[PDB]
Amino acid sequence: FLQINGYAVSRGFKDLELDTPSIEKRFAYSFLQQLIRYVDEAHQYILEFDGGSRGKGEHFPYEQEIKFFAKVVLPLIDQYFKNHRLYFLSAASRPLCSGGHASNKEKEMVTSLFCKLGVLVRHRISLFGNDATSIVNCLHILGQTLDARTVMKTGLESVKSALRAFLDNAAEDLEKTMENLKQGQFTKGVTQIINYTTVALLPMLSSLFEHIGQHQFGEDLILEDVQVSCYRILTSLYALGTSKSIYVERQRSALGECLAAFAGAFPVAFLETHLDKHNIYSIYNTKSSRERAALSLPTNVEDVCPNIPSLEKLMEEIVELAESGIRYTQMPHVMEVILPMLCSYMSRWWEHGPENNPERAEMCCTALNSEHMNTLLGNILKIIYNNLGIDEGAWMKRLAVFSQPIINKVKPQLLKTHFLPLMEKLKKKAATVVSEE
Amino acid sequence: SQIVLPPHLERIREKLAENIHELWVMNKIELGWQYGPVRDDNKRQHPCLVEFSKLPEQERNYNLQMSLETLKTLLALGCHVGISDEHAEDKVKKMKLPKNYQLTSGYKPAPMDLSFIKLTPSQEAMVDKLAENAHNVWARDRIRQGWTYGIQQDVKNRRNPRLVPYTLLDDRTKKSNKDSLREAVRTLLGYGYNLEAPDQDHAARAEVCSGTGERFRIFRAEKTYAVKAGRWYFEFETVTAGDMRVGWSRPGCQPDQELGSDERAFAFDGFKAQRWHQGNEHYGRSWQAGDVVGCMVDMNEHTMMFTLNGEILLDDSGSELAFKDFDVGDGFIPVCS
Ligand SMILES: Nc1ncnc2c1ncn2[C@@H]1O[C@H](COP(=O)(O)OP(=O)(O)OP(=O)(O)O)[C@@H](O)[C@H]1O
Repeated sequence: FLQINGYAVSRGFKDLELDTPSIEKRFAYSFLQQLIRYVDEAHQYILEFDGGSRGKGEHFPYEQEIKFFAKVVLPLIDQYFKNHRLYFLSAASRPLCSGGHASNKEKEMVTSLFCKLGVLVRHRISLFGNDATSIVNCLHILGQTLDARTVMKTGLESVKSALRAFLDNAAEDLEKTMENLKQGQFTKGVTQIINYTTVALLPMLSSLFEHIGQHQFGEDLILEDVQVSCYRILTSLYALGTSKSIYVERQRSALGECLAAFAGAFPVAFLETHLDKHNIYSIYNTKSSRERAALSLPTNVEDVCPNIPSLEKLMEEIVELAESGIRYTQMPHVMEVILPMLCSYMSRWWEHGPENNPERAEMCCTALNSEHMNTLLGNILKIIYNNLGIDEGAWMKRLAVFSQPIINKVKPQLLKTHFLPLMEKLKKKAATVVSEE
Repeated sequence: SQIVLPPHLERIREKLAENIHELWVMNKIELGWQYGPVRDDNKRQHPCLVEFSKLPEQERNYNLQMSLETLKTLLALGCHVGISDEHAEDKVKKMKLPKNYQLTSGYKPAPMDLSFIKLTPSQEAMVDKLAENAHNVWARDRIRQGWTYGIQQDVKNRRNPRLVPYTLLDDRTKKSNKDSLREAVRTLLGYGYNLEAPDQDHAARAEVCSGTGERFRIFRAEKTYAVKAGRWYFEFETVTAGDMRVGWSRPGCQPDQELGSDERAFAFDGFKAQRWHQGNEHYGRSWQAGDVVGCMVDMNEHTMMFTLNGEILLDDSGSELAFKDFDVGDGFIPVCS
């Protein structure tokens, strides 16, 4: 009857104003702020636990707080970020183009949460009540969700300092692990440090470097003094990989995968020092002599790291071991560690290799050759089918995964005329319980 | 007119008025026209190079409301005029001026060192919007004085080629607006009144511009050419990547209905990498321009398969078949949407 009489009904209250553009009111904003504030509160709680652990009152006055944190906050972070990776990962590069691009402030807060969780997990495994696995899973997933370019271009200086200090602390801790392993073959504090390394520190670095290399955000994530932090990490990882001990052996795999990830992610060709002069991404080229002297640098690209030898020297070593036919039991460390990092470096630097860019010659970072990758693949396959009769290991599958990208870059036809003889030579030893692709 | 003028915008509008007069005299002296009572190109004279007081007041006012509309358009589009540094406002320095750049009169054309400030991609976007708006202003004026588009130039018929959208506009006029706005915005940035344009919004425009109700056109073979049994192959070549569906259809397919929405037809959508029959689910890979899609059906086994550039398309599952089972019915015919 209102319609018939013509009286037109409207809403009770016209909207006064729409505060839609502001991001602070958004659910993701509020949830991230909530998570950060609870993580920080747990941080000063663990500080009080540091002050009281030697003291009489070991029991938490904030027992409910710590148990709530461990049971709820960490798994909630895990599930939320696992479900919504794409929202944070989207950086105006159009992943999931339908919608859901995260605010830059929210990305800054994600990175700050990652830094805070790293600081919390640093040397506190014994402090955590068996929630160490949950915390390292949170670090893993959050490092996967981290977006580097957006924060680096537009981000708070405190966020810069937090990420840089987290990586610096990780580098210092792993350097101290290497030095105390070197000075003492035995295993206290050093035991808890090596437990921290092998349990949490190697996984977080491996995952972060894998993601950063995969998304190619390392270029701006590691430029200045974080580049030399990465230098220290690389030196320590290579020295541990070459290191000569039973504990380092039982941790072949963690150090090996971390070194492969670092080779994939790192933006300076450490294996080819002499050819980095033209590369602008070299910290020596960016710094110049004054900044090199201001920091702690030998000023020599070739002498930055003594333990890593020349790439050609490594290739000659690989080919001579392949010719000699060495065993896995005799000589495990190189075969577990060096080949994965070599393949990752292979794959990362084929882009700068002159094959993709014959133009702009002699500015190629590394003179990578198709015969070079094909020779490396031949050596790897030679070694694996030789060690096949030597009771082998899971490093069969590990090295197959590590060298699959190299096979992908290698031409089909150029791979052939060696592949089929190699494939059949594998076949008349393929008669084992494990099959290699 | 909806935008109000704040007192701070007024006081910086004064400085922008000296900016615009300095720009007048600097542009004229650089381009070579001398100073004169009347604006004559043949005489090489410009009251613009002359002081603005001697400049005709109609041109003075026109360029004043020019500046006013420019500022209000910046505010409406989303920038927020704000003072950054009191010291920057207080300090005013003249650029070093050669004798040739020196103007005939005594009003030295130097707001500040414009080269000091740096540039933003958002600043490029909003400067481009300003240039497009200024070209629209000129075109709208010419419309209300009756000027129309013409391939040649004739004042008698009032036809001008420049009366076109800014997208097709000539590089000369585009560069004129571009460098004028470079000078203006760089001067404003030197003042410290940064223009904070709003962030870009994520949206899919969907490119739905087709006239009238039809959104897609379905092409099919004749019903009499239906295949009851056998193994059949035909190729669909996509010239441009986009919303296409290719597959096999029953003779009862409705042209108005979209392919694969109902039981009428089985289709493959490369735009979303989804196979279509009574709904959609992820299958295969998205094609590109110039790709060829081969449609293969086995009525004897009731199995139908697709290819993209000679490679068998795969489900999210390992099953190679696009559609596992279907009744033969009354045969299928080739179809595309
Ligand atoms: N000294 C100048 N000489 C020529 N154009 C100038 C000068 N100063 C400013 N302009 C501007 O440059 C533009 C170029 O003029 P254009 O021939 O495109 O159009 P118009 O002369 O305004 O109109 P019409 O369509 O009748 O030619 C105009 O918008 C004009 O106002």
